[PDB]
Amino acid sequence: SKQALSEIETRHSEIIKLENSIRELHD
Amino acid sequence: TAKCQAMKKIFDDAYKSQLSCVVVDDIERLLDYVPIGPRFSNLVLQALLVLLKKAPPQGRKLLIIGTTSRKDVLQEMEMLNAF
Amino acid sequence: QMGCKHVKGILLYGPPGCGKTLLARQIGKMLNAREPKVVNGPEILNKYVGESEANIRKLFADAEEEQRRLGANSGLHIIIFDEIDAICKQRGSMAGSTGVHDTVVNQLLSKIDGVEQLNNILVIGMTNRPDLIDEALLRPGRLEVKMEIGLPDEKGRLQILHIHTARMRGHQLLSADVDIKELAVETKNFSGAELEGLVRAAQSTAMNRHIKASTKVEVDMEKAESLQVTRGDFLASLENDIKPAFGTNQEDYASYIMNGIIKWGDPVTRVLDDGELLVQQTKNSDRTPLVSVLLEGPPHSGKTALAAKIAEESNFPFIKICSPDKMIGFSETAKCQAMKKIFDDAYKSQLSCVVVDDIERLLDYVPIGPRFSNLVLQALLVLLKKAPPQGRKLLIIGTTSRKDVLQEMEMLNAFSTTIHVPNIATGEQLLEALELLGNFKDKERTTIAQQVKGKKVWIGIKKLLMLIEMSLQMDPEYRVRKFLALLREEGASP
Amino acid sequence: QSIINPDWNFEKMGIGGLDKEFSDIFRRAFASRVFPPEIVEQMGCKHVKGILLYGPPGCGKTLLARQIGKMLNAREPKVVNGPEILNKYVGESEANIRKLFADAEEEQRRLGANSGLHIIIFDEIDAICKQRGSMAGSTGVHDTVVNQLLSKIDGVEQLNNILVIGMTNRPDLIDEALLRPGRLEVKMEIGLPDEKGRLQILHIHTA
Amino acid sequence: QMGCKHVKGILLYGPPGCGKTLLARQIGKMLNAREPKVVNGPEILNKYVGESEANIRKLFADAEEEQRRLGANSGLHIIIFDE
Amino acid sequence: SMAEDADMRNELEEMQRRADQLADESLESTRRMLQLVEESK
Ligand SMILES: Nc1ncnc2c1ncn2[C@@H]1O[C@H](COP(=O)(O)OP(=O)(O)OP(=O)(O)O)[C@@H](O)[C@H]1O
Ligand SMILES: Nc1ncnc2c1ncn2[C@@H]1O[C@H](COP(=O)(O)OP(=O)(O)OP(=O)(O)O)[C@@H](O)[C@H]1O
Ligand SMILES: Nc1ncnc2c1ncn2[C@@H]1O[C@H](COP(=O)(O)OP(=O)(O)OP(=O)(O)O)[C@@H](O)[C@H]1O
Ligand SMILES: Nc1ncnc2c1ncn2[C@@H]1O[C@H](COP(=O)(O)OP(=O)(O)OP(=O)(O)O)[C@@H](O)[C@H]1O
Repeated sequence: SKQALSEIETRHSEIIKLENSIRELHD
Repeated sequence: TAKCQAMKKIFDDAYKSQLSCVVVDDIERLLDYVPIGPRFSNLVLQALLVLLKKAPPQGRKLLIIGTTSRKDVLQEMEMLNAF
Repeated sequence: QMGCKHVKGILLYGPPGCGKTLLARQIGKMLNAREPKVVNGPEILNKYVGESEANIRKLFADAEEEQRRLGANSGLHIIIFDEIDAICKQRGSMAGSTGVHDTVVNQLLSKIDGVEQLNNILVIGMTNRPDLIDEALLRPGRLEVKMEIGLPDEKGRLQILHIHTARMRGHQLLSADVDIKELAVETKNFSGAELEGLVRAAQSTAMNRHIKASTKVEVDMEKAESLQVTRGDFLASLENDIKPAFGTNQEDYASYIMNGIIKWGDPVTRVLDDGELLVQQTKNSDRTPLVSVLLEGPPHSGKTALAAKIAEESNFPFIKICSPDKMIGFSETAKCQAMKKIFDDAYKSQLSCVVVDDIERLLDYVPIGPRFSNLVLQALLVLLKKAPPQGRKLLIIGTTSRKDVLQEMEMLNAFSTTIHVPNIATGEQLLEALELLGNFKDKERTTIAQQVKGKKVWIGIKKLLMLIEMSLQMDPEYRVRKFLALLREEGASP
Repeated sequence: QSIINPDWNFEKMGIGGLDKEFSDIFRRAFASRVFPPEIVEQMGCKHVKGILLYGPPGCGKTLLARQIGKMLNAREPKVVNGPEILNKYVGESEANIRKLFADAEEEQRRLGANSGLHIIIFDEIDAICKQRGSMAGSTGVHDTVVNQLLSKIDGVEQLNNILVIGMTNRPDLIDEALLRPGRLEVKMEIGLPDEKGRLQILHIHTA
Repeated sequence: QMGCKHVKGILLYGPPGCGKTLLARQIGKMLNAREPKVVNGPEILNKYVGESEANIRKLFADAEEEQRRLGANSGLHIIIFDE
Repeated sequence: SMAEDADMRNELEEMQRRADQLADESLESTRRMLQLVEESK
């Protein structure tokens, strides 16, 4: 449903930030 | 059949009570009759003759009164011997 | 060594309150295997698409895995399906009602026996309508044997009561003045549930007697310990509480025989003797599986009452009476249907006896023209000569008040014998009837005798009863005069 | 624990002219549940779980139903107003009906024999319960509902704290399978009172 | 003190053109209470199962809530089942 | 004699929106996180 997929995108929103933080630590 | 059912409804509803009286007026006008012919409906006559000899459920009483203005015509149809 | 397959299906069905669930629960308890699976009606249907067959897969999932795990030496599984008519309706008519049933039935069809041959499952089915079960499924491999439960008889009935009363006997609660055989004799045409109902109903009133309350809810406790179901309990109970679910083949006899029978002379005895002779003949013969007798007599002579008595004398299992009283307002075709049906039922039992009363009033006969229903007449004539199936018998007794009219339609030749019902002819018999009825006293019995002896009399019994009733409404000092005047006024007869 | 409210008086329920019917119903239904249990234990009887009322309009059936409900010293009865269980979706009417018996089943499982009483009032039961195989016009849910109710009322499982009361104006149209013993035994016919009844009726209302 | 209950029904009928709707609207306006609802013949029928009954039930919800909340000082509501 | 109206069969709940590529994208990021975390050791 529209609300469910909006929530799923909201959940996915944090994945990019976590990935950037980990790449920062790798560097 | 409408006449038959409308009469059956009353004759059944009166059974429910304990004791009751019923009136049937203008018998000859109830079943169509005209000196020409003669012509009349058989079904109503048979229904009346059946109902006139049906005792109610045990322990219940009934009185039936009828009014007519042509005795000989009723005598011909053998109905006068049922009263 | 026989290398033969196994059956996995049996269909249980019948009228309500026979014990189908009892068999299902005990059969499952009897067989030693995994715990029985119970499907409580249409509990599998779901709104989501595709989950319906998912539950069926879940139900069969355990069996497949265990069967693969163990091979030919795996155990046997049992599934009990309740009210299969709910799901397996009649969607063979292309569509159903919801778009979720055809797939369910097909899925089960393939699952039970499809590409994979499963032989470690048993399906038990209970229903109430054989038609709703599809024919395709009930084929060899899935359901190849069926059963048709019915109602118990007096023999088994004794067992049915003996199993429930046992605990009362064991606890010494049953008063020793109770006979099971007598109870079983009276209770005829009952069903399974009804019988338990009788036990509870009868125990109920005795239960109530000990408890004294209504305005304040208190238990006496003084008589509680002292109790024992009585014989009167059952009687009163059924009389006013339980009614058989299939009516009663024997209708309200009090409707017809409202005064029993009084022997005013020889002719009644002769009639009864002939009735016994005929019923006996039809009882012990084979070359003539069918017989018939026609009653004839003046009007108001009591033909129907005697006919009922004669029929009641025979102990035939099936006795039914068809009269116009029930058919009021029926068209010229419905009467044919009812006539066909009753004679259809009479074909089932080994021995039967049917009574047709007031023939002429069943044909709508009126002497103006005259008129009558030809179709009914034919439906009657054809049925009087239709021999029943092999190894059965029948007996038909008819009544009429017009001997000539039946001759005119050329129907008296179909019947095999005729009987004449006479009427009061001699005043001496009149006095005998009055004496037996005991409604007038000696001085009155003499006073009348001086008049009746003068000449002859001719009157039916029913009319005389009406006259007596009307007479007894006058003043005591004039009753006799009124009675004599009434008789003379109506006494003009050959 | 007593089954009846101690502060209950027959004269206070405001009924008139139906003394015999009330006495008969009390004898048939609650007689077994009021006597001390031991007697029942040796007797080994199974309570009755059904009452049906029917009569012409304006006789007082709803009053009897409400007074019976209030009389019991137990939980508040659950009322179902006419055919209010039907739902657009498939598989919801049956779920709603089953939800009605959930608490009784829970109590039976938990406390077993010693359980309270739960009542259900199928007001205007004629609307939902009819003879199977008649209304076949896109009957998405009706026969399934009646079959589910038949199964739930008395199935493989057994209960001892369920009581079903039904009021109807057309006795002859209900399913025979629902009239069997053990499901709906007590059947009472409410009729018009007599002079004495009229007297009591007019005395109660003007006190 | 009199221990009575207020009437909750009215009905009207007659030949066309006699002033029925006018009387209905006037009586509806005569009360200093909420605005009367309206239903113009079969305006509560629906195709989805059971929605018609839900539509009918929705009408009485406000009155039931008012009664259970405020008791004997509750307000007054009206309805018009025209045709 | 005109076949009267019929009640709408029912409702068959079925909902599908935009999940496929949104969660495939979600995945492609986690895989890279795993690879980097492995590389650090
Ligand atoms: N032949 C019988 N002997 C003893 N008890 C019986 C018999 N037939 C029915 N009963 C009793 O009837 C009670 C209720 O009816 P029962 O469950 O047997 O009917 P059914 O038609 O098989 O069931 P259902 O309506 O659920 O399909 C059962 O508790 C059982 O005790
Ligand atoms: N010994 C008897 N024989 C016959 N009938 C008797 C006798 N004693 C009393 N009766 C009364 O005779 C009545 C006769 O019943 P009924 O009127 O049905 O018979 P019928 O005279 O053959 O019929 P119909 O009314 O067509 O003339 C019965 O109700 C019974 O009460
Ligand atoms: N025996 C009675 N004693 C006192 N009041 C009674 C009695 N019977 C009926 N009434 C009055 O009748 C009113 C309506 O009763 P009820 O709602 O039970 O009617 P019903 O005819 O059974 O119902 P329905 O209209 O649904 O067929 C009750 O409010 C009560 O005032
Ligand atoms: N006594 C009256 N005084 C004034 N106008 C009246 C009166 N009675 C009716 N009317 C008129 O009635 C008109 C409205 O039509 P009305 O409601 O009377 O029709 P109706 O009787 O409801 O018809 P239908 O049979 O279709 O329901 C208004 O124009 C109003 O003026």
